[PDB]
Amino acid sequence: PLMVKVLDAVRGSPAINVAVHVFRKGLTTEEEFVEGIYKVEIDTKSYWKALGISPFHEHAEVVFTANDSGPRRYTIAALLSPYSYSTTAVVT
Amino acid sequence: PLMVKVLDAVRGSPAINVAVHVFRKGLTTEEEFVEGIYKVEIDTKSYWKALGISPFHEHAEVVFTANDSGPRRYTIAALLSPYSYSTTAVVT
Amino acid sequence: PLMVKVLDAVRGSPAINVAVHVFRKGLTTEEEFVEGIYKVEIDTKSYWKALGISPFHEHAEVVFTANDSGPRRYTIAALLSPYSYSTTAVVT
Amino acid sequence: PLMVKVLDAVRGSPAINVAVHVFRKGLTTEEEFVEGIYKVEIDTKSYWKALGISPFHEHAEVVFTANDSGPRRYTIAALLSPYSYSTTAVVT
Amino acid sequence: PLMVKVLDAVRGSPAINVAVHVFRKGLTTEEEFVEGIYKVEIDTKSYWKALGISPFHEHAEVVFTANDSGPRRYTIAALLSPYSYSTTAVVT
Amino acid sequence: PLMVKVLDAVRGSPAINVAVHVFRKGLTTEEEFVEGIYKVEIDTKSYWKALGISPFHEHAEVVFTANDSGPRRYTIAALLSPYSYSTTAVVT
Amino acid sequence: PLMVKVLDAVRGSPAINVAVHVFRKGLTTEEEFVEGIYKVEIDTKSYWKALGISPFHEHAEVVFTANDSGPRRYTIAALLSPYSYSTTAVVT
Repeated sequence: PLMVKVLDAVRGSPAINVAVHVFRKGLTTEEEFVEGIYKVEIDTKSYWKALGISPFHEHAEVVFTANDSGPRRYTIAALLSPYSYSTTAVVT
Repeated sequence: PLMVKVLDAVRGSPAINVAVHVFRKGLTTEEEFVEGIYKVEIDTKSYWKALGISPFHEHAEVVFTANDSGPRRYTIAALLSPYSYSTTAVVT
Repeated sequence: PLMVKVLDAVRGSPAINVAVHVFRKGLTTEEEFVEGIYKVEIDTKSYWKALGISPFHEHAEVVFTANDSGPRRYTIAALLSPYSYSTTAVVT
Repeated sequence: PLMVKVLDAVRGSPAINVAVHVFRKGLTTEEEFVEGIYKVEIDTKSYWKALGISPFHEHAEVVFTANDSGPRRYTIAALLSPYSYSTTAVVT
Repeated sequence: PLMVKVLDAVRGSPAINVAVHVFRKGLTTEEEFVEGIYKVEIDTKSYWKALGISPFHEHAEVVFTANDSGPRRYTIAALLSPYSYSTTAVVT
Repeated sequence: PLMVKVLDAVRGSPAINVAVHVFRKGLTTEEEFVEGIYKVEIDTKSYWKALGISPFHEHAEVVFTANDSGPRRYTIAALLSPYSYSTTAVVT
Repeated sequence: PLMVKVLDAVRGSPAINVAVHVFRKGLTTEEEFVEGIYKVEIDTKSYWKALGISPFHEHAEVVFTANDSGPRRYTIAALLSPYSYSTTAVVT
């Protein structure tokens, strides 16, 4: 008897992000997994990944140049931050 | 008997993002998984990925130049942040 | 008898991020795992990862240059910080 | 009889981040694990990781140059810091 | 009979980060573990990790130069520091 | 009968970070462990780690130069320091 | 009968970081352990660690130069120092 009870009763106006996971049981491999339930990615950069089997195997002169240089701006007042009866403001 | 009960009773006007996962049981491979349930990606950059088997296998001179340089701006007052009885404002 | 009870009763307007995991039981491999339940990544950079089997195996002169140099700005008043009856403001 | 009770009763408007894990039981391998429940990563940099089997195996002259030099700024008033009845402000 | 009771009753508006783990039982390997429950990483840098089996095995002259030199600034008034009935302010 | 009771009753608005772990029972290997429950890492640098089996095995002249020299500044008024009815301010 | 009772009753608004661990029972190996419950690491540097089996095994002239020399500044008014009814201020 696996019984899970979450926020059974609520009297009011809450701000919530419920996440309930009940479980009863190739160069890259992933199996039987839960990812990105609430994963906020901002300005995420992946250049060379999982290129493959025998990549640049022989006489492969490579010139990798990664330049992350820009007037970039990110302004998030509330990230994964539920708020009740409040005042949120990005004043810019 | 697997019983899961979430937010059974609510008295009011809540702001919520419910996520309930009940489970009872090639160069890149993924199996039996839950991804991107609430994954917010902003300015995500992937250049060279899973190129393939035997990519640039022989005498492959490569000149990779990744330049992320721009007047880019991102303004999100509330990201995955449910809010009740509140004031949200991006004043710009 | 596995009984789990979370925030059973609430009288008011709380700000919450509930995470409940009840469980009753290739170069890179991951199995039976929970990732990114609430993982906020900001300005995350991954250059060369999981290149592959026999990458640059023979006579492979490589010139890797990673330059992270930019007028980049990130302003998050509340990250994974639920707030009730409060005042949040990014004044810039 | 495994009974877990968290924040059973609440009288008011709290700010909380509940995390409850009840459990009753390749070059890189991970199994049966919970990661990133609340992992905030900011300006995280990974250059060369899990390159592969036999990478740069023979006569591989490599010139790795990682330069992290930029006018980068990160301003987070509240990180994983739930707050009730308070005043949070990033004044810049 | 394994009974765990946390913050059973609350009368007011607290600021809390509850973490409850009840448990009743390849070059790099990790198994049966809980990581990143609340791990805040800021300006974390990993250069060469888990390169692989037989990396730079023979005649591999390598020139690794890691330069972390930038006008970088990080300002977090409250990190993993829940606060109730208070005033938090990053004035800059 | 393993009974654990934490902060059973609270009358007011405390600021707390509860951590309760009840447990009843490859070059690098870790098993059955709990890490990063509240691990705040700031400016953490790892250069060469877990390179692999037979790394630089023969005639491998290596020039490792790690230079951590930058106008870097980190200002955190409250780190893992919950505060109630107080005034926190990073004035800079 | 293993009974553990912590902060059972609280009358007021305390600032606390509770940590309760009740337990009833490869070149590098760790097993059955709890690490980083509240480990704050600041400016932590690890250069060459767990290189691997047979690293630089034969004729490996190595030039390791680690230079930690920068105008780096770290200012944390309250680290793992919960405070109630007080005034914390980083004035700089």
